[PDB]
Amino acid sequence: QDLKTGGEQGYLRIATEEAFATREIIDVYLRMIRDGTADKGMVSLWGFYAQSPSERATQILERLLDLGERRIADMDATGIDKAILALTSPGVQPLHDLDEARTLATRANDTLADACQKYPDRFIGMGTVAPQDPEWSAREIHRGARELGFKGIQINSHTQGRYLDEEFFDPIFRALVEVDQPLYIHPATSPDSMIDPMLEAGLDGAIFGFGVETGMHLLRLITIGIFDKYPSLQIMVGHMGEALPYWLYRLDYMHQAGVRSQRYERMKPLKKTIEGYLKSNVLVTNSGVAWEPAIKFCQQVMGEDRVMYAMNYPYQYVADEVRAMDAMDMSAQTKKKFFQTNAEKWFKL
Amino acid sequence: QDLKTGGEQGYLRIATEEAFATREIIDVYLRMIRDGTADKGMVSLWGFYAQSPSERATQILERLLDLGERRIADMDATGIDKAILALTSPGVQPLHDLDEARTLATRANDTLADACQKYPDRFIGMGTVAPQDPEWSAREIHRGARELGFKGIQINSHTQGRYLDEEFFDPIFRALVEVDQPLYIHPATSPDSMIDPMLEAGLDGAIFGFGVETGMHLLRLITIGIFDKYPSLQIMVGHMGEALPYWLYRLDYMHQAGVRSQRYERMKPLKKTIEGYLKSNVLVTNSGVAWEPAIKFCQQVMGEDRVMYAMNYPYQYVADEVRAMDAMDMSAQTKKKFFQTNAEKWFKL
Ligand SMILES: COc1cc(C(=O)O)cc([N+](=O)[O-])c1O
Ligand SMILES: COc1cc(C(=O)O)cc([N+](=O)[O-])c1O
Ligand SMILES: [Cl-]
Ligand SMILES: [Cl-]
Ligand SMILES: [Mn+2]
Ligand SMILES: [Mn+2]
Repeated sequence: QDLKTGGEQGYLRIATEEAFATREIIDVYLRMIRDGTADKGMVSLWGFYAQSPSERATQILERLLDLGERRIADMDATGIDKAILALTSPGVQPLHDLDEARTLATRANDTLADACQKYPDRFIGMGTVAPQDPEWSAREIHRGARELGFKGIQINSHTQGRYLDEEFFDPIFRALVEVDQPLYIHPATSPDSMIDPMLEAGLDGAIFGFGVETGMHLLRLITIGIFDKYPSLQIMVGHMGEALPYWLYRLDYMHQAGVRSQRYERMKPLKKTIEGYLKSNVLVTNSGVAWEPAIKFCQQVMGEDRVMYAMNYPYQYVADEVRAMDAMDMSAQTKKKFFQTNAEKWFKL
Repeated sequence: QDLKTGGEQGYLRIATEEAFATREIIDVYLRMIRDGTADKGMVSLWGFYAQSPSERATQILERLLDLGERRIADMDATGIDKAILALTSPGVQPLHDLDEARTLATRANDTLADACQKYPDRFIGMGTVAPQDPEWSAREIHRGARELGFKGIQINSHTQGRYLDEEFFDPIFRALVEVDQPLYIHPATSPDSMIDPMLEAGLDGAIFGFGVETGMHLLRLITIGIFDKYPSLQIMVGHMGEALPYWLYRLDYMHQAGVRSQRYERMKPLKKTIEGYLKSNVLVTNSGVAWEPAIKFCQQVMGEDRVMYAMNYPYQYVADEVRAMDAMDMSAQTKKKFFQTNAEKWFKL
């Protein structure tokens, strides 16, 4: 009742990492699980959400699938004015049939664009792609920006164990720069090449493995020099920067030693320090981290203009979290950046 | 201006994560690399330090091997009063011949004890074990405490792809509580089950993979309920807690979710929150992170009684890091805890 839409408290609440699904894609996951082509991450994650009779899981599924009045109602009840929506991890990235991946990504994008068109003041879209086909992905990036009204794309970290620093994926970056839109690297379960010890302990998901997977992915992109190749490119990550801001001193110290060593072909001198890239090319949301000390730490390290509010609905739908964020010991100006104007700037809303 | 031993600035400087090597053990690593029994981590780490003609590597190795005049002079030049010493990672943990591992650990421990006897006001020992044989390792824990004057043990994370949460390793914990000593879990390269994507990018070492490996290891001990079984047990980690203090909100939220969902046999209800265990059973050093923002964050999160200074000599021997730590914006009282009195309490000096 005290969480209201309309911005009377001094800012709109724009939630920047909100998830949806389509039934057909989840049915592909089920099919892959049943036929033994699903990787261990898919079995762990979607084997649970798509099959568990638990209320928590079935409510998550229903909320993911809705792009209408239920979602709006859930937003209204937590004072969320606008939601930036993307197809839930891992999207079509694990699909081995490329016609099927492109087809289902196309349709998910059309489905999302339709919903944003119906609720243009509430729903904002990020496109989904199929990095198995970087050239098609580039066309979908352009199509999203030009025809669909999307504000960027979300990539669900690795694609079948392959990372975006590979030259093979270059067309994707080229297109984002052409349309001048950000890439949100959202987590996925680790590939089978890494997941085993986390899986055994129940640590492969959002508790830990998500952060490992996504942190590595962003770090690999930084150290390969993606922001020297593409100085205008902005990469967004959630979960308070997957710990990279906390690791920053160690990252710069060890990166400098690594470059000087000249051991690694893929670790050569960069034009900025890692800290520099965090301040100029990387952007962070607090998805999953409704925790003031970590938010302030990141605002201090990266700059208050570069840290944004996200709810991570429907996985983490908690009124008391929005309340804790509303009540942060932060100036009105800083708080308005965090909830509203940073997102409006960086996503060009 | 000089860095001086003696504590005239108001505290002694006690460095709590300092490494040494023995020639024979480095020689085993090389034999292992030559004959193809070394895992990819050992090839990456020691294949480099033990063979590279580069300055950083040659000096690291010379410094590791010295337990006398050079080490004392390096300490004196940086105003380090005492160093807590442990055999450098991975110690004898990778060795497949159990006789050889027990022999080399024994000899490493005796060598260390001899050095500590020779410089009793400068060197303090932590014992090395062979978790391949937990029952022997329990005996060696008792021996180090009873005969060698050691203050605890260092384990270099996994032992051949296995983690300490497995029931098999229980005698090690039983022994630590019997002698009432802390376990320092120091990093190692990830096992072959996890290392590939980090290895490709040059991120398997201290820049990132060390943090992934060690953070995962401590997290899996927390979630198996090691501190409910052994509530007196203290585990120390370096590198500002391997990001776990930064991740604390996410860990508690997602841990609660995992427990409630029953998805994981090895994630069952615990008596405290993860925050509770950080405040009562986990201890942190700033090894490799001479960076005031991270240090202060950690002090806030865990309590300033639970955060200690470490240099990580000789891997990170930097006079300006010591000066930066001396100059941090903290009360004199906090700074004395950080540099001296926390270590005195937790290692029982
Ligand atoms: C499948 O997508 C997600 C799943 C979960 C989870 O299972 O806890 C978390 C988030 N998240 O961003 O933390 C996700 O978006
Ligand atoms: C083999 O021992 C270590 C190696 C490195 C390194 O390669 O820089 C760093 C640390 N450390 O704990 O940060 C070590 O102790
Ligand atoms: Cl509307
Ligand atoms: Cl002495
Ligand atoms: Mn999410
Ligand atoms: Mn170390």
